[PDB]
Amino acid sequence: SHMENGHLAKVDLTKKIESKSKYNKKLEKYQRRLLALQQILKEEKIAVMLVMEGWDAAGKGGAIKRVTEHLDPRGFQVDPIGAPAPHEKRYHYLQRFWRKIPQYGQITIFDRSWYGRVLVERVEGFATKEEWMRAYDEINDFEKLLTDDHYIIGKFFYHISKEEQLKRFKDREKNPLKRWKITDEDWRNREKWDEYVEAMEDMFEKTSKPNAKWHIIESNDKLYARVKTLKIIISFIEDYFLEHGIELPSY
Amino acid sequence: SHMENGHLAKVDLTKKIESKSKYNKKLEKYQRRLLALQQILKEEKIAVMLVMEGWDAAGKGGAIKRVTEHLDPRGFQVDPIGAPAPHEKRYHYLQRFWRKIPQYGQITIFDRSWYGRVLVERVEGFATKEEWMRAYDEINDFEKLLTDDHYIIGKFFYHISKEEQLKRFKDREKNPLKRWKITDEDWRNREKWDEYVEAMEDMFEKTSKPNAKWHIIESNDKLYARVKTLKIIISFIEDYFLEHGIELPSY
Amino acid sequence: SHMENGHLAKVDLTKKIESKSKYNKKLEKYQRRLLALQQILKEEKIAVMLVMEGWDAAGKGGAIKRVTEHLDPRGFQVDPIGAPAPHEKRYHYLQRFWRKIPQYGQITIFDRSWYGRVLVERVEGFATKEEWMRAYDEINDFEKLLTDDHYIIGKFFYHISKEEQLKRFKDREKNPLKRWKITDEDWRNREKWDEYVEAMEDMFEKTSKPNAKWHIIESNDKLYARVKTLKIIISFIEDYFLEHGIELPSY
Amino acid sequence: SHMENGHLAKVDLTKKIESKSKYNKKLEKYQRRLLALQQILKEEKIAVMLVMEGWDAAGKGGAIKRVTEHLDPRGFQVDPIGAPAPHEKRYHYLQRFWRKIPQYGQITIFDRSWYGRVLVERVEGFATKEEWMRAYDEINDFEKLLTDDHYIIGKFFYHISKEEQLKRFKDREKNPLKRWKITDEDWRNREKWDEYVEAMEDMFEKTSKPNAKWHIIESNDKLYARVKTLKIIISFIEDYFLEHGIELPSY
Repeated sequence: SHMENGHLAKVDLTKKIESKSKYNKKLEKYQRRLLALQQILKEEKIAVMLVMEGWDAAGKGGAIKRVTEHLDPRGFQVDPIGAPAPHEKRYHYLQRFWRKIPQYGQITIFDRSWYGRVLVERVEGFATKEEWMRAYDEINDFEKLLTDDHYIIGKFFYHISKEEQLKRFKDREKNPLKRWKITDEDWRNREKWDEYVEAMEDMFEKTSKPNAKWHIIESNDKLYARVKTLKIIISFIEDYFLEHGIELPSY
Repeated sequence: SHMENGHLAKVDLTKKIESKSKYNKKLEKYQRRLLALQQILKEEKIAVMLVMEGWDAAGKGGAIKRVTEHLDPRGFQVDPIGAPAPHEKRYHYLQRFWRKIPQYGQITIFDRSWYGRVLVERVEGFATKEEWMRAYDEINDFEKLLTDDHYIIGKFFYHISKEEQLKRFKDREKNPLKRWKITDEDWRNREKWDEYVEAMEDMFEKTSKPNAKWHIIESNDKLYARVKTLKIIISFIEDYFLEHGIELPSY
Repeated sequence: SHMENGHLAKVDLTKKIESKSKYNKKLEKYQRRLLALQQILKEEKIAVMLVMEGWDAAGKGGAIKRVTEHLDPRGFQVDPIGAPAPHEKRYHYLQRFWRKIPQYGQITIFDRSWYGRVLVERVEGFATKEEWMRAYDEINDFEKLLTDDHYIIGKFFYHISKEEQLKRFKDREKNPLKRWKITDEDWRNREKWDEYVEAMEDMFEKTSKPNAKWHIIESNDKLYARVKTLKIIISFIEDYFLEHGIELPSY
Repeated sequence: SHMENGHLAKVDLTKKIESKSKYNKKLEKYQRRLLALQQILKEEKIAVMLVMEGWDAAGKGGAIKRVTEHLDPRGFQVDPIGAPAPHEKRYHYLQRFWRKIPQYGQITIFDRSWYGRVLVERVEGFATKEEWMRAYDEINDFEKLLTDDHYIIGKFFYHISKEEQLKRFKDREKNPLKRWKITDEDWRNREKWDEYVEAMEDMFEKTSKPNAKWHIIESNDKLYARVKTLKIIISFIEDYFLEHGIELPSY
């Protein structure tokens, strides 16, 4: 099929970090670096937008936590994106995202995003064929608007196996503290798994751009995922500084 | 030159309505019609955006007043657009407009607009060459986003002669009630008149689209201007209703 | 009764301005003065809040129009207050007013106000006995907060006879342009007229304060009403300037 | 002195939890309970406001983290309060807090608060004598407004010794990840320590009310502090449910 040579099928899900302590050392290393870059970001009038998509339970929440753990909370916002509330449905679909875009020197992090227009909204049919079919180009224009200006955009997709999802779904059910986090909605979405793959493959084809790359994170192991998120970010910020003459902190 | 066969040079500035009373009758006729359409707008989940550009003193303020005089104030907002305030300069240039776009069933009216990016911002150099050169396509995308959805957009440009501007500038100075309304800024802008023409011609070429037409209103006579504004609006709303199956009120 | 020696019963409804032209001269005189004070307001970090209450059709809308006709629209906002929308009902009742209070140097004008908590909300029972009974002191605290700071507050009540209301209700029905403006709600409220009087008398007793006076405007004649509104405003602004050392423009 | 029999001098700073594991068990116990109450909160149209004040480094940040760790992020906001930004200084001092108050069913958490008007603003003289002297009663009115409605308010003050502060200040300096978190401002404020005590004692006297109690948390040991925060919250929520007939989850 096309799903046999698709992006998600080609992903090596064996990736991992075996030692918990060598994880902690790498995290703290990358956390230090990211904080140093946050100071240069604040001064230099550059805004960062991070988009995080993926399967339910795939560890977007976990990754964001590690990205922001030791950042200054005054310099970042985390925006968790669900279904449009009734007040948002009265405006064009992008209006609610435009209100959340960071000011210069600031980071906004999207737990889900506008990409819902071509995922959940497509598969559940909340958006018509015409709406989701034109939306890829709308989303690209939106990204380019900001990147042609002084925004940096990074997009991450956390990929896990269907079997790993089930293991995590079961653990969220057994733990009382995590029992919110798993709902009938979560199970419904796993049932549509293969429709989602089709939709996610189209998204990687249509909306992976030089100014706004999709990064597919192998996420069966949370440790690898979290550390690779930090690594990719640090890298695309440094690349941006080097390109535009800004001076890096200890590189 | 190109300004000899430009849009603004071809405009017939002699247009007028001689009788004040035949003006009042036409206004009230079109005002009644527009109110009737406002009820259909509210119910039907359609949003209208009006953009008004033009020379200082050209009568945008006057036109808006006649458009909204007998409308329900709960169903429209008038947004007067000046230079970005310090808080707006911290975000991408379109963010402040996205916050002002109408909800469905509502009208927003822009006294100036995003088009400032390719007019004042160009001539005074607040926007670089790259910024204003790419902005025409950005503005077009923005308009099409909304028109591909459920927004109707109408753009009006109020054109007067340089001599008529001077007459109005002088009257605003003599009348104490109108003395705000004329500033050093106004005089500065008249000095750059021919740069503005060049910039306005480019705008009419680049951003006049089937879904979002520029309408050049002959405005040496305020009466004609005001009545032609109402006429054009009524028309493009009715056209939208006819196209999308909605039923008109007494047409 | 108490309504025989009430505030509204004592009001002389014969007040009028006989000559339309002597009205126009007085209006323009007071409009010039108010604009001059608006410049001193902007510079001096003082905010003005105007509250307008009254019967339906009593001319609040008309008065506001004359107050703002020749003011700079960048220095004032007019906020028309209806029943709380669903999104506002999720917060405490004053939260929606706190969002509308003017910044320093600016004027906000309330077409209705928080006073709805002790009028419509009382008579229609949208607010319990406890809620509206404690609300007078809450509203007083709110006013004093702002007046103890750098806000000036003026409150106006437009009083007309029951017979004058009916005449205006009939005219709004016959004129197509004014037919919005009269609804079943308007008729329902006239039926509760005497409950409203009781509620309005309590409000004048409980919430008329030195820092925030109620001004009962005789409004059977729109002309007198409009001109007396401007006169009272000009006066309480000038008084504020004199009290706090600010220098007036041509007094 | 008065500071010898003051609230903060009477506090027993020896309080602690010796075992890290018996801490983890208690935290998870109270975290489970709080989540269960969060579901009843959402359904029942009750809003919670938590205020957290205290010395720099006293563990407000730590406490909030434990309070919210296993809560649904869609049902709470954490608002970190610094000095007013230029845009906030254009409005009355409480306006920025009114924008942050939770909707019904939601929790807002203030890392600092309006109480800055009678602490930092007093000692550094950003607020005049008249301003901070009247502010205690203003703050009380504000709290009572919300408590007379359907808001629950809990206020926490995290108290540590001057010597413990120094130890933490030194640790924040040595750790690169925590080096933001300690600034010249932090050192300046420790120099004014005794002025702060005077100001905090006045605040506990003037603004500790039955509907809005101050809870002085012994915080030399972070573990005790965090667990006592959860305990107090769970308790004042349960008390509110019992008082108003709502049924508790497993009590």
